[PDB]
Amino acid sequence: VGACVLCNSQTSLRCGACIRRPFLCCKCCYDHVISTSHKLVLSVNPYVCNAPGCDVTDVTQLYLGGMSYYCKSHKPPISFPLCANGQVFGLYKNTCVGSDNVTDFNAIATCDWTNAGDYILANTCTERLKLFAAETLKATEETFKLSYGIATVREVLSDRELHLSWEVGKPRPPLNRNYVFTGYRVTKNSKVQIGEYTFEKGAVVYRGTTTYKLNVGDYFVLTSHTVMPLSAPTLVPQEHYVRITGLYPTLNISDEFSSNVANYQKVGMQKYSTLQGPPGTGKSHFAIGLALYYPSARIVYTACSHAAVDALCEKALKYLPIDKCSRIIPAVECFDKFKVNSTLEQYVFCTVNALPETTADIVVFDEISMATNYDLSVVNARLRAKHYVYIGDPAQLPAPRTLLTKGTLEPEYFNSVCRLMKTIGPDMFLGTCRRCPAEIVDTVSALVYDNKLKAHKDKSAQCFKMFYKGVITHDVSSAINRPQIGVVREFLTRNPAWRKAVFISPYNSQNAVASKILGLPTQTVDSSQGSEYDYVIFTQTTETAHSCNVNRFNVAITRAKVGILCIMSDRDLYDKLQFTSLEIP
Amino acid sequence: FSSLPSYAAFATAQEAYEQAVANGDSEVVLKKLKKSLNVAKSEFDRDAAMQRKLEKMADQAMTQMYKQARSEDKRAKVTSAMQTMLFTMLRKLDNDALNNIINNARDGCVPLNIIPLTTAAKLMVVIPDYNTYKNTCDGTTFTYASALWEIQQVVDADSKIVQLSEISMDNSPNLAWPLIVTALRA
Amino acid sequence: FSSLPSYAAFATAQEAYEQAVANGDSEVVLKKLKKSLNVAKSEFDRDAAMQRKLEKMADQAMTQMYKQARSEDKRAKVTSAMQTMLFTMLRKLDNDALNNIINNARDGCVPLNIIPLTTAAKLMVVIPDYNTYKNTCDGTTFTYASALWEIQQVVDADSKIVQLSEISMDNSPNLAWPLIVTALRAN
Amino acid sequence: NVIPTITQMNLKYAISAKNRARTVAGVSICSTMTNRQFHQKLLKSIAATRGATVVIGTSKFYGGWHNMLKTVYSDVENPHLMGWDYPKCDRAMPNMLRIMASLVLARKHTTCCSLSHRFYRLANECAQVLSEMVMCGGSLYVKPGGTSSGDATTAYANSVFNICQAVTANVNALLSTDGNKIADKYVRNLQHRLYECLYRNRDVDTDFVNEFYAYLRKHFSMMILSDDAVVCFNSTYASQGLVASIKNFKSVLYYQNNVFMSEAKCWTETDLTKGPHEFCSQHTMLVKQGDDYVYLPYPDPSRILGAGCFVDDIVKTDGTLMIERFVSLAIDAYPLTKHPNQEYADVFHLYLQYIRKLHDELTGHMLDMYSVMLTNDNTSRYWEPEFYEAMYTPHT
RNA sequence: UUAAAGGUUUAUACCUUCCCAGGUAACAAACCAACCAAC
Ligand SMILES: [Zn+2]
Ligand SMILES: [Zn+2]
Ligand SMILES: [Zn+2]
Ligand SMILES: [Zn+2]
Repeated sequence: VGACVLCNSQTSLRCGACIRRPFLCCKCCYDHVISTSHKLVLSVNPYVCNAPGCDVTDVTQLYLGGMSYYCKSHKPPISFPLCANGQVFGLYKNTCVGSDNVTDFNAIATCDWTNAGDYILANTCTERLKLFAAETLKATEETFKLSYGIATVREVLSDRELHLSWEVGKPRPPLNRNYVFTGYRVTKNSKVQIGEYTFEKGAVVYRGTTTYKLNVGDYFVLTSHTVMPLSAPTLVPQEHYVRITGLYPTLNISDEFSSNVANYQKVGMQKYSTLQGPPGTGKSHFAIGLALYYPSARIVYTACSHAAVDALCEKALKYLPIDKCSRIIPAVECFDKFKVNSTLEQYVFCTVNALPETTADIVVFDEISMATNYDLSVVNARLRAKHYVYIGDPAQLPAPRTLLTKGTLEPEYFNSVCRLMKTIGPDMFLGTCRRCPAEIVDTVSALVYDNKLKAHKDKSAQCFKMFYKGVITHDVSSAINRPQIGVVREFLTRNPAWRKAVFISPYNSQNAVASKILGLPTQTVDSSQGSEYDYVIFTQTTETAHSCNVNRFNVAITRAKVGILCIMSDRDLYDKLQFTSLEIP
Repeated sequence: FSSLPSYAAFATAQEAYEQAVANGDSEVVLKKLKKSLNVAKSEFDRDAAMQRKLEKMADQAMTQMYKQARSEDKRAKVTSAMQTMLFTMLRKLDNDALNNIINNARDGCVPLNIIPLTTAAKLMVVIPDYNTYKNTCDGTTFTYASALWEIQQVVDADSKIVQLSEISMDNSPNLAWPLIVTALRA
Repeated sequence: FSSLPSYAAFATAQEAYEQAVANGDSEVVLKKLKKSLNVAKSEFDRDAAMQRKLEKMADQAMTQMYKQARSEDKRAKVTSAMQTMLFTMLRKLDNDALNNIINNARDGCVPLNIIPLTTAAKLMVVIPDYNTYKNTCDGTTFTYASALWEIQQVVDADSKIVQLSEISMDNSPNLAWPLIVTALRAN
Repeated sequence: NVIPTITQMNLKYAISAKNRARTVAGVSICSTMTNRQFHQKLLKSIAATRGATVVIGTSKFYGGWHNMLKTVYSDVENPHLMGWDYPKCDRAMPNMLRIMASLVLARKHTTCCSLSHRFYRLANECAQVLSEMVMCGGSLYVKPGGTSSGDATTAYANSVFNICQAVTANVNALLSTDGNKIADKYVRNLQHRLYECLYRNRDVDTDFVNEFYAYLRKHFSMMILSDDAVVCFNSTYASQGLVASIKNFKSVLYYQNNVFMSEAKCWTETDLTKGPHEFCSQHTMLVKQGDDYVYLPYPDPSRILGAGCFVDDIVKTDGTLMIERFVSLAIDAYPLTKHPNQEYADVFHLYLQYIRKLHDELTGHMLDMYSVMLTNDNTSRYWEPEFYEAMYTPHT
């Protein structure tokens, strides 16, 4: 018994071929079944033939006989079809509205989530359809994770290095940071978890959260979890106010948070607020000055990943009292100096997936870029707040979409908050970058920030770019550009100080070869978000859309405090780089 | 069963028969007006029969379908329905002793064991602050469940014994607050 | 019921009937016409009442032998389950200590009640209160049934382990008191 | 052969007036099959026969209870009613009387089986129903005796037990009399010949047992259902010690059942027009219907109200989904209408009104939730008393 | 008002018998399902 996802009319009919089984009114379910291959509709009991040894499940071929369902051959003499009069017979038949067009619902329920158009439609359909599409995409991703084979420890070559045997008949998932495995240990009649792992090409090098002496028999599987249905909208309807409601601003503030004070007032002047903070602009500083500006406010700091919440907690240790902050940890090492699993304190830091059902004065959702509509719906369901502050940057990296193969996801389609920020503009903007040298700030501001990002520092004259295609080699799931590594080697020999730099590349195998040959620390752009370094050496390693993505390139080049050297393969962004060009030796 | 073509056919047959009767035409001619009339209901009393069975058949299936839905969802919310029903009955009961204890539970005070009814056994009650101490504890006496219990022990949360008179308004922010008061029934 | 050989009989009968009715020749010639279709509508009656009552009995026969096959399969399933249960429970017999006793019978017949009394390698005692515990299972080892038994494990009604030091007179009221104590036959 | 079995012990879950954890026995399938194939034909004759001392299988509806009472009153000279209840019928029955019950049931096999076959059937019965092994809480215990309620032949065996206790009480009473003060020559000759037949005759005497059976049937009339009994007896013979009174019956239970019966388990009645005080937890009222006076069974209204207030399942808390429960309760509580006290009939009126209320609620919910109507016309009869008057009226 | 009887087939109408398919009502028997009461 439920409500139509297209009409909200009460109806207890759910499509059986849909993975999420959405409730569908008689007219809507009829249109869905007649227009798609989805011929199974489920009710409190399934609409299936009650014949012993029959396989008919097409509702269009079923008849209500006696008090059961039968096919034509097995039906009793007295029956009527369930699928007739432009509707599928079911409960709540009279109370039904129907939909003029069901094309969006059909496309969402039938798409395989491999085209950019699917995500665009998901982020542009109705809010109920947004929730339906988010559930469908997340369930499809979870199911696709199961299609990968199991990797089993066949030989322990050394510590942090392994030998894996893969199951036959199933594909092998890519060996990068985006695929986190989990180890299972052999026991008598069951299996026991041994924690979460990540794998890279060695033999294979494994990075585990906790170190063991694991032997032959342990295997690794990408753990999947149940996808709970969504009810809350991705965004609560906007309410704008004439006075600050539910908040009492402090009468004494420091100069450290003064520049944000006016924006803080706007936080109290509207129901939800969206903030765009470029790299090095003080996003966590904003989030914590919001708390210090309203000392009596009840605040829930939340984020998708543990790292962002831990960064918020680290800032809280710096400015917020330790007795009024608590970190929620579900029953992975995280922030462990706030009291654990306390809800009724003043400031609660928690991940989206573990957020309790509670009310708050302010809910601060940091790093909106990685967020999905599923996360927004969960946050809106768990947290009832007078004000919401969405902090992040659409010009930075979003959540990876594994199933996407055709098309590129634009920042306006990352999520609902990102869509608002890219269509109407952010409610607040942090226009001063304290991290990057003026060259990097100018480049990124002209690239993705519409020339609105200003540089706090002066030009460091240490920003260099080089145009060098090199040679591109491909492994099972990554790309390697050894000539670019050789160019970096020559630069390091001619500039030994640059040996304090951190190598950043969009490919994990590129990072592995760079660490093996250069010795510098290596970072993928995806893992580099939220970090900062004095000197950066970045190699594009390709000219593919992955490496040429504007958000990814922005994030990669905004990691430098002082200097950066870009060995670039794309002519476009190389010309866009406001760096000092260097010649190939 | 008026919206069927056989109804129109039967109406035409009845009109022809009425005309024949009011006219008195012949004896075989009006027989043809009933040789083709009582058959006209022989395909009218039947096509209005199985559909009339079907209407009540859909009714007497969809009704047990509702009943199945109610049965399957009623037993899915028992943990909340029973407790809400319990608290409604509790509040309707209107007993001073139960009301005192339910208020104590709702703000600060819950026991640590079953409250005994003998005048000899012991009770341990947690007091979270000093405000609830004001209402409940007045000297050596403890009022709880409409009963008096002499105080013989009170200990802060970190298991350090604290005497009775030590607690007051301003020296109260010096102890672990979830106090455990041991008392004996009067 | 349209692929029957008589559907042609209706086709021809009704076609000719309506053709000559629209022709309207005479009743003298239409008598044979109205009788041919009259016996045709009976031909269908015979050779259609001969068929439409047959699919009912055929369908019910189908269902019957289907459920008969299902029951027969369940029969094999329970046969397998029973046999494997017997062969799994027999493997616990500890097939040495029982042989000595059964060889001592004058005919091989011994009362069943002594088989666990003399051959079972584990004992469990349920104790209602500490007082009776003192009389039977005091100490780290005791005797029963002309045998010596050594304690290893003690649990309460809540199936949680209880240490032998914890069972005193004063500490007893803090324990669930259908106590389970298991012991092993000492040798 | 003999086939030992295991019967599981089960903890019943039902309403009762005393905090006693009554249990039941899940006997295994071999005994069920190989006792069914035997007592099925033994007992289907008993369950379908009317007018006999054993009353099992006969309904109280459609004037049945009145017919039972009239049969109990079959030509009793000085009629009085008497009832008893054994303290622990099922857990104190001595082994010999259980063997006797099985034997007098097996008597009906003088043709179909040889003697050894009868003996082996009896051996299997006493091996899996009398002194078998019971599994209680994952352990095996030996049942010292008693009877296992859960077999196919518990009620009828208890009927045989009750008849035996009554007859032996009568004999013990009659041979305890002085015999010189006795006035009737026929009865004195009966006493002398009974003594001779008991302690001086090694064989059976058909003539005297027929005469003695006729004597009891004339003067001591029983009606038996399981362990419950109702007897109509001659006052003069009881006063003179010619038939068993409550005292002799108590003595018999004391020396042949290892249990003492108290007065709370036995009742007497000097007025036969009031009916027996209690039978199968059903009280009797003599009332008027259709120019005739008949006896109607009425239950304890407390039991009916407890059934209404409390249920078994959580889904059973909604009256709408299940109206027939209140319907059957209404048939069972209908004879409360004729009771002189107002509250007993008030319970029935409450139930009628509340059935009507739940029918209205169901119609309202279904119509609001599904805009179709199916309230029909037959449902209206469920809150009308004629449906309940015809149930107890003797034409079906 | 019009010799009689007999004769044949056909048409019409009436009545009777049987067969056949349609529907209504009743009765019973079975199976299945839910629920109640008694020991
Ligand atoms: Zn709809
Ligand atoms: Zn579907
Ligand atoms: Zn079928
Ligand atoms: Zn026999």
